[PDB]
Amino acid sequence: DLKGTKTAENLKQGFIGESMANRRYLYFAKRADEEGYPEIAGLLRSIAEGETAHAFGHLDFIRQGGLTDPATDKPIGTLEQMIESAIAGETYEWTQMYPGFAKVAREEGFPEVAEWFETLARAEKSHAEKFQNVLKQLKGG
Amino acid sequence: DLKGTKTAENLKQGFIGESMANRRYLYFAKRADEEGYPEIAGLLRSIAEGETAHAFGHLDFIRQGGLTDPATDKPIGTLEQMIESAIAGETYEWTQMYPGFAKVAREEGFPEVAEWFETLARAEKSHAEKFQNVLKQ
Ligand SMILES: [Fe+3]
Ligand SMILES: [Fe+3]
Ligand SMILES: [Zn+2]
Ligand SMILES: [Zn+2]
Repeated sequence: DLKGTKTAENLKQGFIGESMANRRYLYFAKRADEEGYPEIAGLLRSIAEGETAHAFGHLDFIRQGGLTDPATDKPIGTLEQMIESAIAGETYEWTQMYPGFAKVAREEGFPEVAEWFETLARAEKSHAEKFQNVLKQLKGG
Repeated sequence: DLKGTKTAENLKQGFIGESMANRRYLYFAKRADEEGYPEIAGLLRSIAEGETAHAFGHLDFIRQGGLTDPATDKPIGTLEQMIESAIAGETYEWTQMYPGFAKVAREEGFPEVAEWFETLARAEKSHAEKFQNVLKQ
């Protein structure tokens, strides 16, 4: 059983890092695209595919071990549970996280960032609603 | 400049969350694919694109606000700096992180997971080497 072990925690941290790596490399690739470095952009994109394989591998061990979603601490064994995890995360983001981030940004004098956080808050609310509709489809039959 | 502000930290946390969301939704989509729910799989994939836009937006503000890479705490203003950040992260992973994870996995009685971490350790080393070769240019 992996529950409660350090390995369980390391699988979680491993997933976080790999997720960030893929986003970072694809972001970097756009800069290489812009400047005319197709070889470098291509490498970034290919290595990014590697980080995807790594992240999914971590999730397989987590799922197969009965561990929870690194992002929501919710089970992800079944498709229904996966959707429920998506809903939980999106709900936290639009009801508390992004609104809180936006408030702090305004308070610190960064209205541009605040507006970005507010845009995202509304976006995650829409995502949550979309996922809830999917859950009703699955559980409804 | 955003240095030293709470907003700086929030941008970092937002980036991490959005990064995880994209990986999670694409992973979930594979299950929907397998079970025969193309519309649900498609929606997950489309929402995942939304999370990509969010993550990149966070990085834009981080880069423009004079902040560092959420994963390595290194500057990412120029392409050169971006590659250097990739190298730093990969180096941390193959020299310390994954080997350490593997040792602990073996000690706790998880040889299969340990082998996985060892596979990744070798992979990250290879990644670091490829990036370093690109650093000249
Ligand atoms: Fe990796
Ligand atoms: Fe998002
Ligand atoms: Zn979302
Ligand atoms: Zn790598």
